[PDB]
Amino acid sequence: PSRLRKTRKLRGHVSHGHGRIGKHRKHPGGRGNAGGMHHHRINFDKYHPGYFGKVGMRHYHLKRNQSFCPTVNLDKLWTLVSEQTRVNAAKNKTGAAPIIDVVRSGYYKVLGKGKLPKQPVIVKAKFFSRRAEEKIKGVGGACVLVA
Amino acid sequence: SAHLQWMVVRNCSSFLIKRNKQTYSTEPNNLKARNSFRYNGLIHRKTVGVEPAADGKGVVVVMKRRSGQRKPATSYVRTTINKNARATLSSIRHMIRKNKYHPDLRMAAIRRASAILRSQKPVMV
Amino acid sequence: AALRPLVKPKIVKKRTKKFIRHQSDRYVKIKRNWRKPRGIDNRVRRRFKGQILMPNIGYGSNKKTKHMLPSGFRKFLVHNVKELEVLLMCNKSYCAEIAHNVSSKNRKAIVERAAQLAIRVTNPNARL
Amino acid sequence: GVDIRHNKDRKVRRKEPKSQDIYLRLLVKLYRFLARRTNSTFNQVVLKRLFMSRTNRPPLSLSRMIRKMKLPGREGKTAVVVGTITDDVRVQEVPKLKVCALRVSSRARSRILKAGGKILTFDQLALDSPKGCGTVLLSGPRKGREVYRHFGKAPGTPHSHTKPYVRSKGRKFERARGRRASRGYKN
Amino acid sequence: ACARPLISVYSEKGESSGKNVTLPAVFKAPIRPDIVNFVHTNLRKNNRQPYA
Amino acid sequence: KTWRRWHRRVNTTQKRYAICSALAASALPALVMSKGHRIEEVPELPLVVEDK
Amino acid sequence: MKFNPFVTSDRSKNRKRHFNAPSHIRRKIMSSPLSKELRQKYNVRSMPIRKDDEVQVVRGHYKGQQIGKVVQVYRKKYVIYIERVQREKANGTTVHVGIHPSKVVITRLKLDKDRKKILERKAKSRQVGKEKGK
Amino acid sequence: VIYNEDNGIVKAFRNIPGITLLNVTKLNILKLAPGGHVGRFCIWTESAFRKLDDLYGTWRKAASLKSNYNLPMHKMLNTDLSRILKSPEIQRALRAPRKKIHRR
RNA sequence: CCCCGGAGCCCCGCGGACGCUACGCCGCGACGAGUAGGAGGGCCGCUGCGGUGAGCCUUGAAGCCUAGGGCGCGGGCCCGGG
RNA sequence: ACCCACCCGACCCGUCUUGAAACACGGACCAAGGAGUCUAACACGUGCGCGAGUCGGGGGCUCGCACGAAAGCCGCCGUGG
RNA sequence: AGAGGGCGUGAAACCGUUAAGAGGUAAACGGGUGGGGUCCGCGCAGUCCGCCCGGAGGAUUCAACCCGGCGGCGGGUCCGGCCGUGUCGGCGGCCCGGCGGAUCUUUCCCGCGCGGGGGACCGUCCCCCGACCGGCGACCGGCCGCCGCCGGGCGCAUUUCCA
Ligand SMILES: [Mg+2]
Ligand SMILES: [Mg+2]
Ligand SMILES: [Mg+2]
Ligand SMILES: [Mg+2]
Ligand SMILES: [Mg+2]
Ligand SMILES: [Mg+2]
Ligand SMILES: [Mg+2]
Ligand SMILES: [Mg+2]
Ligand SMILES: [Mg+2]
Ligand SMILES: [Mg+2]
Ligand SMILES: [Mg+2]
Ligand SMILES: [Mg+2]
Ligand SMILES: [Mg+2]
Ligand SMILES: [Mg+2]
Ligand SMILES: [Mg+2]
Ligand SMILES: [Mg+2]
Ligand SMILES: [Mg+2]
Ligand SMILES: [Mg+2]
Ligand SMILES: [Mg+2]
Ligand SMILES: [Mg+2]
Ligand SMILES: [Mg+2]
Ligand SMILES: [Mg+2]
Repeated sequence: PSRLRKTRKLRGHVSHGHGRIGKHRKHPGGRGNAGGMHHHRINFDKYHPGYFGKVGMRHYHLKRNQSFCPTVNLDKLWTLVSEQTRVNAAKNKTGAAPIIDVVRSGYYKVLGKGKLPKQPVIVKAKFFSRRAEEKIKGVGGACVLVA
Repeated sequence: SAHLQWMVVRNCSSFLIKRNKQTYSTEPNNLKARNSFRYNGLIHRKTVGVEPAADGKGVVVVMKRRSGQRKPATSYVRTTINKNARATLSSIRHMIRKNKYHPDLRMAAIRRASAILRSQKPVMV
Repeated sequence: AALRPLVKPKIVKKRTKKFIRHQSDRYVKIKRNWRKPRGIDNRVRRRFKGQILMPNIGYGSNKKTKHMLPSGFRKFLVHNVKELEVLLMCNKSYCAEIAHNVSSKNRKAIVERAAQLAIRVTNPNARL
Repeated sequence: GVDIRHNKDRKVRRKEPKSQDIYLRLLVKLYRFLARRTNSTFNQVVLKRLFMSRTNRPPLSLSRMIRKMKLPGREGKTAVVVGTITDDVRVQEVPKLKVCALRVSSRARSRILKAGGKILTFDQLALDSPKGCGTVLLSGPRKGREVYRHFGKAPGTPHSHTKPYVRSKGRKFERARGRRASRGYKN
Repeated sequence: ACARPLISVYSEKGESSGKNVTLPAVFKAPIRPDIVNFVHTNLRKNNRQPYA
Repeated sequence: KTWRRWHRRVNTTQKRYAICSALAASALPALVMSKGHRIEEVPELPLVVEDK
Repeated sequence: MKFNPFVTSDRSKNRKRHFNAPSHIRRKIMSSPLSKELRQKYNVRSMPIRKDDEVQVVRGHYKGQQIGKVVQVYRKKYVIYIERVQREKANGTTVHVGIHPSKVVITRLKLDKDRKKILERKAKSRQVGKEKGK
Repeated sequence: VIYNEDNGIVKAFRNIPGITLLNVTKLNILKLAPGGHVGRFCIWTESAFRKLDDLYGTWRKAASLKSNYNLPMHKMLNTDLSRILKSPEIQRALRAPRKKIHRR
C-alpha cells in the first residue's frame, strides 16, 4: 500500500525527509560494505567482532551427511512414543520396560538434559551421552547401541 | 448474539450512510434513523418499528416476535392503527409500556408515529 | 412563513475571509487554495507584520455552530425520495439538499415529499 | 511564556488495543466497565494486559503453570493468564487446574480436560469472580524471546554477552580479530 | 460445545416437510471480519495478471 | 516490472478460519440484511432444499 | 456467458472484426427480420436482404407503413437504399436516405433457387432444433 | 447456491443473474464473502447441509475428510455482555456511580 | 408501624435516557513558537478494482465559465445560472 | 464575494549559507508531463493463525479454465527451511 | 453550424469591444472599515408557531364499559411432550458404529519372516428411562395476568376534526 507509505506525507516538504544541509547524495560512504579497516572501523569493531582474519583448518570437500547427528534429550523421551505405552507401565507384575527406538523416531544421539520419570526403558540409539546413560541406569533402564 | 453482530455491522453495513458529517442508517424498523446501538432493529431480540400504511391512512407498527430466529418471514408481526390519533399514541405507548417490550424505543416511537400522523394530512393551502 | 429550526444560536465566526495563497495576486498559476510556506526565508512562514495570516487551529468555529447555515440548519445531500425519510426525525435541526445530477422530473417529487414530511429544502425553486 | 519541558507531557501508554478483533474488543469493553466501576486492581491489570501486543503478552507454558500453582496456600485457586497457555510435552503428571486465558492450544486443552480441570474464558471469569477473588494472575517469560539476546550492551566490547547479528554461524564468519587474543585483541 | 438448533428442509414449492437436520457447528464458528478481510484481500491478488 | 510480487499466499489455517467465519455469517439474518440481500419473505435463512 | 476460448468477446477486437469485415460476412451482418406472415409461412426468423426486396421501415424519422422496394444494398456503410425513403437536397434533387437493415422488416421476398434452398436449409435446421428440444 | 453433485443444477442456475454456484468440498472465500464483507445469502441443499459436518465437524470431533483440522475455539463464549452486566452476580459486587455533573 | 402500576421526591437499593456511531457522549485542570527532522488524523484530492446505495442520468453525465448562496481553521467541498 | 477611497503595516518567491530583498544564483506568462518506485537480504515494532512446533516450497489429484491461469485437497502434512 | 470540410467540449497565458469604478509616490497585498455596483432571501405587516386549558360556532363517529374471534408479551407448582447441557444408572452401541495406536495374540484366515482382513485392549464419537443443579432466548399444546387489531351493543354533559 503506497497509500500508507511515508512518501505521501512528504509531499510539499522540500528535502523529502533527507536533510537540507547535507543532501541525499547517491553514495556518500561507499557502496555496500566498503571501508572495512578504514572509516567504518568503529562500526566493524563495536558491532561485528571477529569479522576480519583467518581461523581454524580448512575442510575442502565438506558434506553434512557425515556430520549429521541429530540430538534428543531425556526430558523429551516419552514424547516419541505413544501415550498408551506409558499408560501400560508399572503394571503386569513384570517390570515391563518398553523399548524406545530413537533412530526410528529420527535422532541419533541421546543427551542427558532434564528429569526422567521413574520407569525402566530400553533406549536404542547410535550414540549416548555419559550423563544420559547415568540417568537411565539410575532410573533402572538400559542403553543399547545400534548401527 | 447482539454486541457481536453490532461490532460487525457498525461500519460495513449496506444501510449505513455518511456524506456530509452525519451517519444515519436506512434499514426498516430503524426509527430515529441513527447508526446507534439503541436504534437498530435488525440486531436485537426485541424490535419496535413505526411505518406509514400502504393505503395512506393509518400507521403500521412492527413488533419482533421472538418465537423464532433464523426465520425472517415469521420474525415480525404488523398491525395497523387508524384511529383518532390520541388513541393511536396511547395504543403504541401501551404496546411498548405494558408488554415490557424494550421501553427505550417508547417515546421515540411516539415521536415517529405522530410525525407520520402530521405527514398524512394536507399540509398547505 | 418558512421552516424554523429548533434553536437559533448567534453564529459567531472568528474570520470570514479566505486564506489565500502567497503570491497568488502576482501569479496566475498560483491558485487561491492554501499551501503552507516551507521556505528558509519566507515572510509568511516566519510571520512578519502586516501580511497574509496562516490558518491555525485557533480559527476553529464553535462546535455547537460548526457546519451550520445562516438559517440555523445543517446540510444533508439528498439524491432520491427514499433518502428524504432519513431526515424525518431531524427536520428541526437538519435540512435536505438536492444534488446537481438529479433530473427535474423527480426533483418536483422530492420537493413535494419534503413538503409533506415538513423538511426544509434549501433549493426548491431551481429547475421547474 | 511558561517553562514546561513538553518532551514528556504526552504519556505514551496504550489507551485501546491496536487490533481490530471484535471478540477482544468486547472483552476490552467488559473490563473497561469493571475497571472504572469495581474498586479492585485485578480488573485494571487485566484490562492493561488486554491492551498489550502479541510480543508483549508472552505464551505461558503448562509446566511453569503447574510450578507456579503448586505453591503453598493457593489451593482452590484459579490461574488467570492474559496470554496463551501452551503445552509442555516434557511434563508427565498434571493435577486439577482452573485456568483462565485468551486462548489455550489443543494439546494443553486436551491435557487439562483429561486431568479433570476447568478452562474458563474471561467472560466466564467475570461471571465467576467479578472482583477477582480466588485468582492468581500469571505471565509468561517476557525476556524469553530470541530478540532480547541481541539487546543491551554492544558486542565487540568487554564484559558483554550479546549475540551479534550473524547471517550464518560457523568457523570463518566470526571468532577472529575482536574475539581472539592471537588476532590482535579479544573482549 | 454450543447450542445447535434443528433446521428444516424445504420442498420444491416451499412447504417444509418432515425432514429436519441439526445445524452444524460451522454456523456457530466465531466471526472475525479482520481475518475475513485479510484473507479476502490477500487471495484476491492471486487471479491478477501482470502488467509492465 | 513483471517480477513484482503480484501474488500473496495465506496460511491454510487462516484460509479455513476465514471460510468458517464466512459460513457462520451466512446465517444470522442481521448480517445478511446489512450485506444488502432482500430477505423479507424467506421462510428460514439456513435455506435447505431437497436433493431434487 | 461464452465458454469457447476461441470466441473473441473483446471490445476493440469485435469492433475491428465488424468494421473490417469482408463482403460475404457483411452480407450476413446486414440481415433483417421477416414479417409475421412470412415467419408463419417459412419458419424463418431472419434473412439477409437483397437488391429488390420489399421493406417496411420500423424505426426512425422515416417510420411508416409504406411497403417500399429496396433500391440497392450498400454494404460499405452497412446500409440500404429504399425507393420512397428519400429526401430533397438544397438543389431540389432527391437523394435516397439510407436505413440500417436492423430497423427493416421484410414483407415480400424476391425468390430464386438460391433463396429457396437457403430457406429450406434454415427450416430444416429449425426442425432439427425443435426435435432436439422436444 | 451450494450444490453437492453436478446433475444439471450448474446448467440450471446459469443465466439467472446473481447466482454463484459453489461445490461443497470446493467452497471459495471470494464468493462466500465478496468484497471483504462477511455476510452472504446462501441457498443450501440437504446433501450439502449434511456434508458440512463431514467437512469441518464439531468441536469434539475431527474434520473426518481433512487430515489434521479441528474447529477453532472462541475467545469468549457468551458475547451477550448486556445480559452479563445486568446479571446479579456482577451488580452485587459493583459500587454506586458518580453521575452528578459538577460543572465549573 | 401496609404496597411506591405509584412515597411523589433533589433521589426512587421496583425497570430505569432526551445524553450510548461506548472507535460514542460528557465534566475539570494546565498548555499552545518553530527550520532540518520524526509521529498521528484526514467525512482533503486523482486513477483503477471487489462489494454496497431497488444510487444519478437525453424531463440532460463528465468537463468548462461565473459580478450568485454557502460550509469547513485548512486541504477542498455542496448547491444556483449559462 | 466585484470595483474604488482612507489609516497603519508591508522589499520577490525557491536555494547555498552564520547571515538574502540583495549589486548571490534559477525565474517573461500560461496549459500538460515531471522526481523516493519495484525485487532480494536483513533489523526492529505492529496485526493474524497455530504452537515445540510451524510452513506447504516444489509436485500431484479434482473442471471441461466465463468468472481461473482462482479455489479445494494431499499414508507426498513434512523431503526440506 | 452557439457542430460549416484541421469542424465533439473549447480553459489559461494574450488581444479586441461594451459596461462600471479609479488613476502624480511602479504595480500588487494583509488588518479594519466606508461608498458604489451584479445577483440572492424576504416583505403591500413576517410577527412564526408546537403543546395543554376556558368560552361562543359547528360535526361525524366512537372511545369509557361488555360479547365473539385473531395475533403478541410475561410467567408460576415448572402443567404435559420434544429439545438441550454437567453428573450418576444399564458398559449398556462395543459384533445389532466407524476410525487411530510404538498394548498383545502369528490359540485365527488369505496372498507368500512380511502385508491385509479377523480376535481381545486403550483413546475418540452414541442408545433407554429416572433424580438434582442452572428450563438454560432450542420448540410447542393447555392455564393465568396484560396489550394490540376486527365486527356489534354503546345517541351524546362522553368522543374526536375546521375556524
Ligand atoms: Mg518540516
Ligand atoms: Mg535540497
Ligand atoms: Mg529521513
Ligand atoms: Mg548525509
Ligand atoms: Mg533564515
Ligand atoms: Mg514546543
Ligand atoms: Mg516527546
Ligand atoms: Mg555546499
Ligand atoms: Mg543552516
Ligand atoms: Mg558566504
Ligand atoms: Mg531569500
Ligand atoms: Mg548589495
Ligand atoms: Mg551557484
Ligand atoms: Mg535569468
Ligand atoms: Mg500537472
Ligand atoms: Mg537498522
Ligand atoms: Mg513481528
Ligand atoms: Mg539455512
Ligand atoms: Mg457541436
Ligand atoms: Mg467526437
Ligand atoms: Mg458524439
Ligand atoms: Mg469547435
